[PDB]
Amino acid sequence: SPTQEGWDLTDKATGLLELNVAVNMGEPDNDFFQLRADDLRDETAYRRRIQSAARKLANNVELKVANMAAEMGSLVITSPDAIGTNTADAWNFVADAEEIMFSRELNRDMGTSYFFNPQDYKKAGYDLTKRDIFGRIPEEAYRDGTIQRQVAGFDDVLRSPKLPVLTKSTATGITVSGAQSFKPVAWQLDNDGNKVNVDNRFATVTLSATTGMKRGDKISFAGVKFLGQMAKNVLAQDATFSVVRVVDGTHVEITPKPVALDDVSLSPEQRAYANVNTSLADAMAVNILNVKDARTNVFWADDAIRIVSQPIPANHELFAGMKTTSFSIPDVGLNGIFATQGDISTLSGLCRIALWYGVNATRPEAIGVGLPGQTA
Amino acid sequence: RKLANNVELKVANMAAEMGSLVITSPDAIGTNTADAWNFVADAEEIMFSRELNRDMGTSYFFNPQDYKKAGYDLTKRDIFGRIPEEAYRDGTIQRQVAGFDDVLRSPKLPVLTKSTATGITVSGAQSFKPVAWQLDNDGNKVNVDNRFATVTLSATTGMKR
Amino acid sequence: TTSFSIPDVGLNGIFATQGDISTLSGLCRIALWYGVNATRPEAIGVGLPGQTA
Amino acid sequence: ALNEGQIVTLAVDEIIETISAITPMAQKAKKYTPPAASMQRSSNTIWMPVEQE
Repeated sequence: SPTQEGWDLTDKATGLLELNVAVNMGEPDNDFFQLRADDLRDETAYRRRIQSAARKLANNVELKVANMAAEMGSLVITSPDAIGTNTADAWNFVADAEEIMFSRELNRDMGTSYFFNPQDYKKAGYDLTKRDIFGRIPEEAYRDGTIQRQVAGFDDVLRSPKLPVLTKSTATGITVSGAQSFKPVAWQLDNDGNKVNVDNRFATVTLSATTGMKRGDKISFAGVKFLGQMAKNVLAQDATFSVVRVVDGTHVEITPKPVALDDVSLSPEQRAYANVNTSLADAMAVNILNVKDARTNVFWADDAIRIVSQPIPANHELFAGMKTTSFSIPDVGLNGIFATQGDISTLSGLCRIALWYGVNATRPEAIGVGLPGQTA
Repeated sequence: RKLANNVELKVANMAAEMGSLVITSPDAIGTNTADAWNFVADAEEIMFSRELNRDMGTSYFFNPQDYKKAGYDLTKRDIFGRIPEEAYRDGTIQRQVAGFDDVLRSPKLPVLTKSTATGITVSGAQSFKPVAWQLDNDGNKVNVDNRFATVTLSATTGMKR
Repeated sequence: TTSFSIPDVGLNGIFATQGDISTLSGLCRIALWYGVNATRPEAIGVGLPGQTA
Repeated sequence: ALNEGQIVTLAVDEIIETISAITPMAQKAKKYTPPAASMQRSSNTIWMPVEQE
């Protein structure tokens, strides 16, 4: 909500603005093979393939979660040098993440989790064991490879094997094209005058060029700083955005919508949602934050990513010919369908394991990525 | 919630603007071996030496950044006892540092911008008297604020509140 | 008008509402009145790290 | 396929809860309320005696 000052607020009442976010679903993920009847005399390959299918589907879910988190994570913590260069740079790096989460006034009530890749986790362990092995913490980092399960202010510090590598961006000299302002809207009018909901997350930016840009690129703008999300106080950290989609040669979609404080075209209830100090100017430079190809660290508030799933009603009577059952995906807590069907003409059968779900980043501003060793 | 945050922001701004006791260091808080403690302890010692009353308690407020650097000071140390390992596992640098009763980080602390004043000199030999009131114009006794003093200088260029 | 309590601080305000019959529209106002005062500025301090210029 | 009437779903009770803020300094600060009637006829000002020396 906004605030005025003083007495005599006549003709200064505001309205009510309620922003909203949509969660959608992807395409079903399948394992699908076929076998002729002569191949079923020995069924060991068939059973082993079914089990491999279960494992692969589960790990695909995990990979999708990791990739969505790394691509959509707006909070970018960078360091010009690798972990291990200094006596507490791993603690410094996690504490940078925690400090940006705190200063932004992001909600962390459900908990915070920090995911290292194995290399950076090993470098944190190296930092711990370069000290005196006296102590529970260095002793566990020596006898085991583990840094403590809580580090800096994070309630969960893990090691993720599937954290993607963020390839370096090749974009150079990118600038905005004309002043652009982005307004918080609950809905907007299409043709026929229907009210259509608007996703508050993304924003489309016209740039001078979008040549070397890709999904997951981390960028910032020259002079644009974060705000405390309630106090609206300017932060020392440049506002960071992740590229969601390169839609043209001159348009890019970025996952936190930049609402500027100094924008005079906003209503007070629109300005109440500001997250950056100033709007995007005409010739303002675009900073490229993934300057060196590196493997990522991901941290979020726990509610930021969700998996939405839908059943596949293949057990309906309308599918009489094919034989369907329930297929349990081992670890990720998802359920799929297992269907089989044979053809008399070719004496061959089909086996389809179908899983339908969708990974959603509800708070991409509460998802962060950490890039160490970002030099040149 | 917004009204609460506004009053907090105002309190922080007034406290930063009105602070008479100034503890400056040539270097940042993360550079030397125990300089965050030294920084808090300088504050505590100037309060003690001046014999200021602090019966209601004392409080130190850090930046999130300066709090992080104090934690880094506690964490870059080779030996891990209760305090360094709490600074590692948590961000905390203990609620009591030096002689202060409460030490904690405040998100809404402002930035103090450098002044461009250079070569400022005092124009006349000026003295100030403790007065409860002074006569003005009409001869009315009007109360005098014991805090503020107005000083003539060579120039106020570059000087701000 | 009713009393409005601001959370986590020792401050109370007012909550006011008023209707308009011509427009069938209301007005809602939350007013908070306060002042921040430093009664002992000699007992308030500032720490300024890295003053090297 | 199946051309039927569409709906739009809003999970109203499922708010996202994006912000968390804390107020240390105003919590630690003293809070004074003078008499209101005397405050009005002043410029909202009260004078406070300092400890004598």
